[PDB]
Amino acid sequence: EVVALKKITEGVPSTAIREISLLKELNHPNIVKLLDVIHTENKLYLVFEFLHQDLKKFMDASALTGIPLPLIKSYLFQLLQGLAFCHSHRVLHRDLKPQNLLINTEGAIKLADFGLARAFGVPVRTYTHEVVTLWYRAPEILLGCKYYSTAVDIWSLGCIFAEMVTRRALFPGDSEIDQLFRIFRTLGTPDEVVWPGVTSMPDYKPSFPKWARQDFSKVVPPLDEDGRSLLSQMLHYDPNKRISAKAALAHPFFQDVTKPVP
Amino acid sequence: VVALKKIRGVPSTAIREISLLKELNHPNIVKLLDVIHTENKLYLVFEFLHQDLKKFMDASALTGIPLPLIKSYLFQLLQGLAFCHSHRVLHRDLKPQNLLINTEGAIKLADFGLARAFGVPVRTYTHEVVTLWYRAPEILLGCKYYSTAVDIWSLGCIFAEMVTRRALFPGDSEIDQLFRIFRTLGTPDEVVWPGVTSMPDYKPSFPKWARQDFSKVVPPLDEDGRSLLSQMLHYDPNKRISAKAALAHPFFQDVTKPVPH
Amino acid sequence: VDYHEDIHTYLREMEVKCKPKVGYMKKQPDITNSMRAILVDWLVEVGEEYKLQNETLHLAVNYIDRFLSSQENVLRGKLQLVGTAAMLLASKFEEIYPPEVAEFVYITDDTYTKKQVLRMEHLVLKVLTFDLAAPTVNQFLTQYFLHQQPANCKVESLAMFLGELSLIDADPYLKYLPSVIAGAAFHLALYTVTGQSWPESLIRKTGYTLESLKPCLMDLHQTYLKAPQHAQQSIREKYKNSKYHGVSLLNPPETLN
Amino acid sequence: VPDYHEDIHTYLREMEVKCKPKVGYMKKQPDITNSMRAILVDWLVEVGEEYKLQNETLHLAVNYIDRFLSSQENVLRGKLQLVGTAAMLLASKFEEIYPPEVAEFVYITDDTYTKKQVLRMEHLVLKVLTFDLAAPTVNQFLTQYFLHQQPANCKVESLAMFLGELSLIDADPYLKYLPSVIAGAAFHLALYTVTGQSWPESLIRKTGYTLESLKPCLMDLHQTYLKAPQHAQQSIREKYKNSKYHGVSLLNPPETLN
Repeated sequence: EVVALKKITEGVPSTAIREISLLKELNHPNIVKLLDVIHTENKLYLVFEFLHQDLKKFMDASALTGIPLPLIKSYLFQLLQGLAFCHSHRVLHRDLKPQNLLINTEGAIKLADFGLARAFGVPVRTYTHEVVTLWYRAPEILLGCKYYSTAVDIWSLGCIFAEMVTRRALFPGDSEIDQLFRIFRTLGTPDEVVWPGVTSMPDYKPSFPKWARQDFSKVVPPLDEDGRSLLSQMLHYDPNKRISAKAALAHPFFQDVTKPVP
Repeated sequence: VVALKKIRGVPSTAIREISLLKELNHPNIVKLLDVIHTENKLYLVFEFLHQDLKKFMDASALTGIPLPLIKSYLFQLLQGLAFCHSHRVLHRDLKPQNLLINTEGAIKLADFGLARAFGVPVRTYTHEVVTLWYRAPEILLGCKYYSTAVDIWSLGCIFAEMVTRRALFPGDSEIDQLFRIFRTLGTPDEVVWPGVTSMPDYKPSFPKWARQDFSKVVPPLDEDGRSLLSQMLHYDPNKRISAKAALAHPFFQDVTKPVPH
Repeated sequence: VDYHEDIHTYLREMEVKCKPKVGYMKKQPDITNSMRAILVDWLVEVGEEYKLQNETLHLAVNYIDRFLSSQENVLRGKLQLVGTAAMLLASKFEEIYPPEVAEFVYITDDTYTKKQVLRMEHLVLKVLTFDLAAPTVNQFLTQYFLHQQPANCKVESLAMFLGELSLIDADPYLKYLPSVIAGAAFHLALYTVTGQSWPESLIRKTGYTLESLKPCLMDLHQTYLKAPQHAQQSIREKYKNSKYHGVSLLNPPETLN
Repeated sequence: VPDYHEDIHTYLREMEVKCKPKVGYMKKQPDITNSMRAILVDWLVEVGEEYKLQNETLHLAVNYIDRFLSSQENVLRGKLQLVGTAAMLLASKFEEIYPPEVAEFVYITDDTYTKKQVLRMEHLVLKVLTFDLAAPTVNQFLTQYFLHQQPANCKVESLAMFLGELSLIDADPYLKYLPSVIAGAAFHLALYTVTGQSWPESLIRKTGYTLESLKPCLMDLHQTYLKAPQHAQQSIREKYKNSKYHGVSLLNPPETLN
């Protein structure tokens, strides 16, 4: 009986059309369940399974101790499984952030809020610019590139991984140009060697400052060699070399994963 | 937003529950937010409430529900009931599993499935309705007429059950239920209840029990609390206290709104 | 007696909301008051066959009137299916053991199938929006009776008889509230059996004088005088029985003053 | 290549078998015809061109129209354009960055329909399709097959898209064939016309379709291509004259396949 209920001059909005049609094809333990759709002339309801709390409220209630490392490993393993299932079913999510990730009491975590999702092609065309919440937005989008696809979702998960470990947002920018500079200060200013084609993209400029790359032992003190290795592969500048959700599942970091209860 | 939600010709229980609940707008009655009807499914959308009184009582088995909170809950329940009876509605299935509580200190009547509108005066309605433990003697003795009094009886059972943390009258069958009531309140006769000897399922054979002092039945209650309970468990349903008059009992002179755990 | 007064106040509030428009039939292009009279007459016969309560019949007629006030074009071939569903809904609301759906088919002589009755049920519930707890003439009568102590059974049955006669004739009874027809019906019953008038206690309760009841009392006196000649006769048949004290056999009074 | 292309193809091949109308549904539709449908789709092509909409958006709208007319009974001829307008509005909302306003879909129908009538038809189409709007198209399969051209040939891509577009017009016979099969036949026929080549071996392993299994559909498409200058509906031939499409609709079709 206990469920979560979404209650929706241009008729049915495009966000709802996309949310329902995509979410009803996705059946996976780590994707929130759409139980039912209630459709009349006057009103339209989405009935979702009830989940205890979002990851943002859990991180805030855990802020003194942080989330134990084993539970961070469990949550990232599950989120990569759900994301891999999305990308296997031609779905980009495009708004991964802690408020859209829901947890139960038994130790599970699930992707939710598919309102800004869309079905992608093989190969991809140009899609809507300036997607994803600023703090979790990948450099491809900031720099205004013709094409983006699955990689933008892996960027967002990398920002969320670091945020679970440090207990603060990794790149908390105030504007597009402030977000870019905060990214460049931690990972270094990109160039043609590490990211071929970067100086050709529409919103790049040669006047950008050149910061050296920082050791990840300073960006993420609590993590071991394997965790730093995975985070740096999820935050690769070139979206062609950024690790996939599927390949990330097989990383040495997950070779001792358990399922602890929050 | 989080909701309680029910799915499923269209059943008599749903016709009664929707038609009656949508007239009952009161802070101590579960809010029916919306009803969506299709040529396939019928949806009842209710406000979300934390947990039922039965689950709170068990989770409170260590300390028992404290008295200030018991007084608050009974006060609010009687306000909701008073409102029901005043818009000609009988609940007819009051039990701890159908009373829902929030974190902020509120309690509310829920599950109007077995409910119905009553005329003034009342006809014979459904032969036996309330769950055995909470069922009034007039129903067990099989009287033609029952009314508002059956809801006050059920509530009187819930009052004692909060205070002692166990069912007052937990009987197996209809004749076992009476014998458990008769043990505590004494065997009724023509004096206390003008009628009993007439009524269809009464027998002269019925065994005798002397009345038990409420000092033992519900020990931790003060004089005022014991007075209110005997006025809610009175045998004759014409003389049993109403929800309205119960609100004016001196037990409630010092009522407040405590927050649960 | 402390709920009897609050319930009468509440019922008086809701009888103005659970209302159809008087001039609905002239807009309903394929139906007349004449056809309505024949359908309400038929449901009485149904009531008797399945020993249904009088309240059930009063509720069904309320649902039918409100449904024709709302829906634009009802074909006369559908008018009996509307009636079958209205009575099914009322039986589910009001009866302890409502007759089965198969039973409500059996009485149409397989005019309409099961599918069609469940389909018409749904349409009615959507139009009315589950607002099925309507005040009736019956509910108001039942309240007035408590002011004759001890009860006069002959007055009660004759008041119910006259209230049930009001259900047949849309013209004129649609332009009177249930509480008013109950007042007119009780005073008419009381005067024919005992010679007594609308009592002081029910004037204090309702705030209705006998002047206020006059328009309705004079329409109901005429229906009662010429009920012997009416095309519909199921109600008179009903109330000849000893269950209702044979009150339809009583001669009406010639004058009221 | 990305480690989910294989998975996406397998998943589309599974789902194309499900979003399915019946061959000759039009015979159980008494007031409308294949010819009235041919006129409707040729008009949607023009609407596509006027508002600069994606080819994917046209392919989805046609999918929505055939599934709707397969389910609802007695769609009258004065409503057939309103079904079409509602299908293109929904496909626009699903697939486009900047969908045209409701006011634009009223304006192209020159006020035959009110705004309230277009929103009621949108509600009705969504109810009949149960929000299953993410349907596989010929376009989606062609786009995947085009990657097996090395190097990339945009003249072949343009003829392939043109032939797939021609197949939307004619319910008889293209309702008989799955989108994956129509894409296969279109790609081979474009390859053979422009380049002299055939359905490649890399696509025989990927799809499991031999040249022999494509032959029924390929013989129907060859006749559509030969006969296209004489067809009553001409909006697709005019669209693919443009230099954007390398003027492929002006190319001489091959007189034989073998």
